[PDB]
Order: sequence, then structure tokens, then C-alpha cells
Amino acid sequence: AQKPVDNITQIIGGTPVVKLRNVVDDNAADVYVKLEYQNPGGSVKDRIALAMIEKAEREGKIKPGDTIVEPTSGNTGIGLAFVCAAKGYKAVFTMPETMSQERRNLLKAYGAELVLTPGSEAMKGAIKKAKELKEEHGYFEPQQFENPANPEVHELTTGPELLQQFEGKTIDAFLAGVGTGGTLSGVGKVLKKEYPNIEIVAIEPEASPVLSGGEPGPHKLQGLGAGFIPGTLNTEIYDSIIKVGNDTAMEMSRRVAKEEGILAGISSGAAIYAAIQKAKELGKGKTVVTVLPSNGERYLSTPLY
Amino acid sequence: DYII
Repeated sequence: AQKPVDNITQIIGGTPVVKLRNVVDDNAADVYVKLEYQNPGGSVKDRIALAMIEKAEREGKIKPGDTIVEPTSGNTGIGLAFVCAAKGYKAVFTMPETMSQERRNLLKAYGAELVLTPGSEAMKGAIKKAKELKEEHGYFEPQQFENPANPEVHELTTGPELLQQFEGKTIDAFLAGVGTGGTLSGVGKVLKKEYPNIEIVAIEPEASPVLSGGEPGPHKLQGLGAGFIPGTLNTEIYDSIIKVGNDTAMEMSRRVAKEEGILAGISSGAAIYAAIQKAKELGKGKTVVTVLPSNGERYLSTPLY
Repeated sequence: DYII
């Protein structure tokens, strides 16, 4: 157990890794999952929320008490709300009015302010409004799809944690769902350096396969499928792409909760499905690693559970 | 739309 800390943000990171036992066969590679929902705010996005705020503070762009703005309906808003409460900042989020009352309650429980934009305008409307608010009011915008501190924190923390966790082992393939691409890009850089024969695999929704060259579309893999290629994604880092359908991802998340006792979100079921497909290709004795971004408790009101 |  960690010695006492003065601020909850000092416990972000250092997340555990579990080997899967039942949803993958003894004929396939070993599959390991990094539990990023064990971060204190509940998802991988604690890491980038802390990193973007700390970099802007270190560059003098913000100081405690300042207000930030970000267009987000997902885990990054929860992450930024959590970090801003812990570090003494004020957070404003823009988002379409289709966001659940419970999700709103979570951001407001950390003290954030919400600015709801027209549902018919989806994320475009929220992005437009956040830029308007930034220019009118002087708010700092973290900009999770452009800020280099996003992939950099994964290069400094998440990736090197994996190198410590797998010392004396070879990772043969690392797979990650792409939302901002920061996880895949920063972890992948660190793992490719240490394990030059590793395969790095991007995961995206079948229904919006923009990295594969297809057109954006509506999909249900929350946390993935931005519909564009983010600034924070290194499109050279991955050797291949695995597309996952809505239903396939949800069926795997249900299997993993019941058969491994690991209760994770939709994007985690997509990651595990892809990792098992890759493990079958690599066969016995090899090592496949992926990341579970968020916990199934955040999805109890969705079709997943 | 997306939830990120």
C-alpha cells in the first residue's frame, strides 16, 4: 500500500495487469489486460487530464483558480472535472443535450459547469461553442485531440509501466482502441523501442472505419471512433487495424464480466475481442497486451448491461 | 455522435 499523499492526483497511474483465463483458448497466445479504470477517477482519461493541466501550469498558460473549457460528452470530461476539482481549477464543458442526466450529475458533482448545445448538431455544435467561449472569455482549452501532452503522458507513464510489468517477457502484440489515439501512440512508441519485433494494432468501429480509409458513421463503441484522424494519433505507429462491430464488442464485454470477473466498458470489449483474434493468430506461448479504458459500472444504463 |  502507497504511503499517504496530499492530493488524490498523486495516485493516478500505476494500474494493474490481469491475464485472461477463460475467454481465450489454451491454443492461443496469452492475453493480458491493463486496468485503466483503476485510476482514481475511473478511466484512462485521468492520465491526460492531469498531464494537460500540469503542462499548462508549468508553461504559465494557467494558474490555480483559472477556468478551462473542453467539448466532450465522454470520459475526458469526467477526467478533467476530477482533476480540476483536485487541483483547484474551474471546468466548463460543452456537449450536445443528448447526454444522460446521471452523466451530467457526475460532472456537476465535481463542480463543473455545463453548456449544452443542440442535439441535432452533435459534437460539431459542442466544438463550435467551446471555441466561441474560449475566444469570448479567455478560457484555456486543453484540446485533447491536438495537445501533445496527451500522447506524451502515455510515453512517460502508461508505456513504461507496461515495460516494468513485462520485464523478462517479450510482448508480441499490443492493441488499443483509438479515440484520441494518445494511448496507442505513446504506448506504442515506447513498446516498439523496447520490443522492435512487436506488432502494434489499432482498433476502430466497423461502423466508422476512418483509419481503414472508410467513411465516418454512427456507432456505439463509446470512447472510440472520432470520425476523423486526430492530431494526437501517430498514423505510422500501427502495423494493422482491426475493425469491431457494435454487437461483437458488447457480447465480449458481457463474457469477460461473467467469465473473468472483469467488468469493463464497450470499448474494452472491443479491445479484448481484437486481442483474442490476434492471440489466435500468434498461437501458444506468445504474449498479447491491451488496455481496458473504463469500468462497466459507467455503462449500466446502456444496452451493454 | 462520438463520446470521448
